[PDB]
Amino acid sequence: HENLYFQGMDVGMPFSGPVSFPLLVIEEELPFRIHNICSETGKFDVVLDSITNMPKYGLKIFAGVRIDMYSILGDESSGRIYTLRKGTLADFNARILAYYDKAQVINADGDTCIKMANEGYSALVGNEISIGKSFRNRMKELGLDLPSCAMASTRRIDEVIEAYEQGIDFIKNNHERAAEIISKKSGYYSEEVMKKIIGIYGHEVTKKRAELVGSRELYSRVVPELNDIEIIG
Ligand SMILES: [Cl-]
Ligand SMILES: [Cl-]
Ligand SMILES: [Cl-]
Ligand SMILES: [Cl-]
Ligand SMILES: [Cl-]
Repeated sequence: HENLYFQGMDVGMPFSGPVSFPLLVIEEELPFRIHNICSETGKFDVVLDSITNMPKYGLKIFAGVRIDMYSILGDESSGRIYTLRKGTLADFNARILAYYDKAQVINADGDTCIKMANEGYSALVGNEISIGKSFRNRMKELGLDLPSCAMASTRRIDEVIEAYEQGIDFIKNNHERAAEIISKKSGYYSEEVMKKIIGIYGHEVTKKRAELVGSRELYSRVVPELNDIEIIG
């Protein structure tokens, strides 16, 4: 009974990306299959990823996720924002923020980001690198509180949304277990690191068209190919 998984609902997502975590934690209950695009290159029926990667997949966005994944270190009035390598969501976020902060972005690694922030510059890093000022909260200050992650397919897939909400509930109610599962499956985070940061994410799904359109518009500032991705709903 292999048709017990929904045929044509194969979902790809990066297992090291927090967008995946709600589906990782309840994988074994899901009525559809998930696949790690950090370790498999392929075509999938549904993709969950950073909105900034959506032009790679040629699918239609049907839902968004707000996730508080990044921290700002140091002094935002210093003229430089250090961040991670080019083309990461951290980089794209840093480039958006740099407009407002009147800064230049310097792509580096986590240790360099920490050091240069301590030297009086600023940095934008994942929370696994360092805790600092919430990037989610900085973008609220700027009126740019929009979902940076997306779900895409050829139509709205309610079963994937519903499962995702169930997984969000699992994380909220089971921080330790969720941290161990994510650490084991992700191949990226230690359990110790994940236990410290798991509560910050605050995953929240939106299906509101204007929020999806808004995030596409925002991120097209730095990924112009985004403007050609359609939103359904
Ligand atoms: Cl977000
Ligand atoms: Cl780089
Ligand atoms: Cl909604
Ligand atoms: Cl599209
Ligand atoms: Cl559209």
